[PDB]
Amino acid sequence: AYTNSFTRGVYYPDKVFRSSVLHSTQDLFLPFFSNVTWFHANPVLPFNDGVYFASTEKSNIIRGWIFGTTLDSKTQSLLIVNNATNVVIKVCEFQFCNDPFLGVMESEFRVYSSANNCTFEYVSKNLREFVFKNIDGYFKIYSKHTPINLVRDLPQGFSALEPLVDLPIGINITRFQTLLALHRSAYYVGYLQPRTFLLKYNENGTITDAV
Amino acid sequence: DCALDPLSETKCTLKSFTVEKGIYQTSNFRVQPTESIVRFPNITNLCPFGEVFNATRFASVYAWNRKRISNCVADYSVLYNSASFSTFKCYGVSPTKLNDLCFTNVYADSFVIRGDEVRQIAPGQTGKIADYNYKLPDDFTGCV
Amino acid sequence: TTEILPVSMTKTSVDCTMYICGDSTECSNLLLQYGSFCTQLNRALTGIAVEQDKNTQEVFAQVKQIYKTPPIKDFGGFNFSQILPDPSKPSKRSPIEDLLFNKVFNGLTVLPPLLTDEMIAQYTSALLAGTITSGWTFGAGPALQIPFPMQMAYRFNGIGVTQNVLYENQKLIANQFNSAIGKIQDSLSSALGKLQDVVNQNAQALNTLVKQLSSNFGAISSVLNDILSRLDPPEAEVQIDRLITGRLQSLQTYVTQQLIRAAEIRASANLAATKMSECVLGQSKRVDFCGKGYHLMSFPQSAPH
Amino acid sequence: VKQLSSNFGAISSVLNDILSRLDPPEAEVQIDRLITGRLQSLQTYVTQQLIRAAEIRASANLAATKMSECVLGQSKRVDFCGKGYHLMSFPQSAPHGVVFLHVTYVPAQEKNFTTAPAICHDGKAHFPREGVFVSNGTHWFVTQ
Amino acid sequence: STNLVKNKCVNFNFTGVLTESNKKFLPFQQFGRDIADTTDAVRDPQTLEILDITPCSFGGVSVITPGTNTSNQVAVLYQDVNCTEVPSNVFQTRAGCLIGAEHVNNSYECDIPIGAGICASYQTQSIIAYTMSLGAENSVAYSNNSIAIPTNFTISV
Repeated sequence: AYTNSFTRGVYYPDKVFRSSVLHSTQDLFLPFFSNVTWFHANPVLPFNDGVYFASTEKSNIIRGWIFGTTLDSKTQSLLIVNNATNVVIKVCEFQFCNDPFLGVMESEFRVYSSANNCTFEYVSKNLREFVFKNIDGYFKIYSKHTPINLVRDLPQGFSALEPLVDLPIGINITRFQTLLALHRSAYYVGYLQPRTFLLKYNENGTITDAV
Repeated sequence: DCALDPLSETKCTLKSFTVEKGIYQTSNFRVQPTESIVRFPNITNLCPFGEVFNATRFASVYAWNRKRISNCVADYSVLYNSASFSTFKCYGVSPTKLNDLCFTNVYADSFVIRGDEVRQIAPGQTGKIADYNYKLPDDFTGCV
Repeated sequence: TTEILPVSMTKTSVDCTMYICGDSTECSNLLLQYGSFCTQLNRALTGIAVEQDKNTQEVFAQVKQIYKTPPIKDFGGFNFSQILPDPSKPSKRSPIEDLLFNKVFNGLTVLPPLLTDEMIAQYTSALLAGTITSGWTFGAGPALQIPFPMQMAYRFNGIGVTQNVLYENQKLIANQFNSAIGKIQDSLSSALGKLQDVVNQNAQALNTLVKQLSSNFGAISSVLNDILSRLDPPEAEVQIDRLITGRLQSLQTYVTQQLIRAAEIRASANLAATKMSECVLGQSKRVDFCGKGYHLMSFPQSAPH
Repeated sequence: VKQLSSNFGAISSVLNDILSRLDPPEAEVQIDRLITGRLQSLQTYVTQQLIRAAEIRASANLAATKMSECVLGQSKRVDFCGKGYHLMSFPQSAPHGVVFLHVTYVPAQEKNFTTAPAICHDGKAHFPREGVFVSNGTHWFVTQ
Repeated sequence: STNLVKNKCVNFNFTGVLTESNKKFLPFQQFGRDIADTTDAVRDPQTLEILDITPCSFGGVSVITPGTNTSNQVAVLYQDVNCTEVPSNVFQTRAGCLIGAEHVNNSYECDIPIGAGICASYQTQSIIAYTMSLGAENSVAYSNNSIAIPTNFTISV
């Protein structure tokens, strides 16, 4: 199935504070009214020019995402894992399976089998928009956790994704997949495009509206 | 004397010795903006230059390794006073004041070339190195 | 009927060195090579700043005395309460005037008009008090007081119609005038685009002048603290000079376009002066110079500029 | 003229100083600087002369109209050929212009009397043909 | 270097007076800017608060002289500058600060134009300032039936 975004994926290009102005910018912005691939809980999707990821769920089913070129060994692969504890980011040559997921006792973790050449290692309803972007080896993640009143459906409204983590690792991301929690006891994929956006700000610095 | 009193400054502005009645803009008043202060969070460290500089060996121009040496005190003043490096070619920036200059991220493309192939690598000038081995773009903002 | 006539615009002053160098000695020393471009610019801007005030004085200052209206006001049928100065109002202005004024960084400075809004309001109150009480006599010498009905009989004779026509129709001409001034308030409230346009033009020109201070023009940055803090003086000259040429060009363009706008505000102010002389200080037989129809009388009211 | 002695970022202000101690190849790069500068200044002069001519033109046009209407006429227009009531004008020349002598009539020494627009008599209403009805305190009189 | 120099035109290494603010931010904002990329505020890099960076104080300087053929006394106007930060007679005008002219309470015809209704004259010894006179004052004798008529006259040129 396919769905129509309305005004979604409009993150702050970056920081500096701006009061009520109409600063027109030009960055990788999901074009207004785009065709978001409605997925349901998955196959490997291309990364191309950045990935928009709206997740409409209450219980944690989206348990992180894998990223990389060949998504395996020989080439490094950025794994972002999310468990009952916290987030584990790791760029190593892994051995991702054809179906990389985790079970739910709570016996989980089937994603990969190997973890060689580990360069980077980090350890620590509700609509969760995510914007991924690897410009110049900088994996700038953007996030918007806006609680919805639906279940797994894309709502109508505006959201300014606030910049989250930036990984200066330098890994070729040409493909990506989604790690999901299976049962032992729906997301949306969009692609950002170079788009000129008249960003209307607020006195508190918030992108309240855009054109 | 154009600095005695407002009338002399008016004469000097008009280039005359007789000023007739009117009102004349004569100069500007600018409150002193001094006391240059630094609120920059001190990195209070030391960038290991010698490590990525004169090491036991280096790499070739086909497999040059760019080392990210950043988030430390970039002391280029010690590099300048040591002057143990024949060439410094700082293209894009100044190499004398590179110590105080604060960048966000610095690289270290490590490789060896010949004395005739040391000129080949250049922002613009192409050759066996800058078109086949190690290419230096025209946006070079560092120091060879 | 009404008509809006812009008489003045804003008087601005630019500090050449402060717009181009921004307090930097290296830039200031390179600027000296260009000779006296900055002097000619200040001269041109002072030369338009002064004439903006001259426009004001030649339009409104056409009275020697400050005329006042009688306390008891019986004008034989004409009630002018909406265009007379009100004491409980801001700046002792008239009700109509109220509606009119409600409807419409780096070496950059705006100079105040020599004349305040209060004194323009008093000039109008003087002109108004003179015309409602002495007719056109105060615009040729002594203010000979005449009854308002008699004054309206003379303007009727002036358009070719006999006096008896006004004398037997006093109460109807009275009501029609009052009703026609009654519509002006609403017609204006629902108008002064002429005035809004000159303000909008001056604003956009200032905004472009400031926005030009963030362009390289073929340099490596737009900050003088990014060519002196990032490069040795020898090579800095070949990047400062670029910013210099570009900022000089933009400043010259602004001043040339301000001279061209000033020439047109001058023409508008000159027509306002001629018309005050022919339509409030007298009765014009000119077809379509003071309204559509047979001119009887005019009344000036003030607007921001 | 005083602009002809600025370098504009050149090395002297004389063209017999730039072919002169310098050599023809490097001379272009210093002559062009002078050329750009002098062209700019000449253009600025010419634009400002256009802007001044546009105003001398309006002045001359008003002079033309007024000679039509105040020498060659008598003007009923208020405050166009003097202040008061226009009687006649005379022109006199001036170096780059014309002066006009405005001869006007001004009333003086007023006396307040009582009036009325109309007189009743024999059941009829009479209105003055070209005057006003004044009173000396007793008899009523018609005046201009 | 040192700590916050609040309210001082200072060259900062995060120039301008370091006034403060009460604005908010979104968890990441670095500095602060506005229309035409004007640094009007900043997410203070250290104490994470908002400070308004007002440009330094500046203004033209105007010299009023009655003429060297009358006197060599001079008055000075610092244009749209508050008269407390200039470095007798100091007088505050809607057009800036005036030094060297005393303010009088009469009103004459305008002689040397300062602004905002204010003119200056070499009358009252020294330079004086005042709010100019629109003109004198003529009253009227309007009733409802009374006329005035001129008896003599004058020819003027």
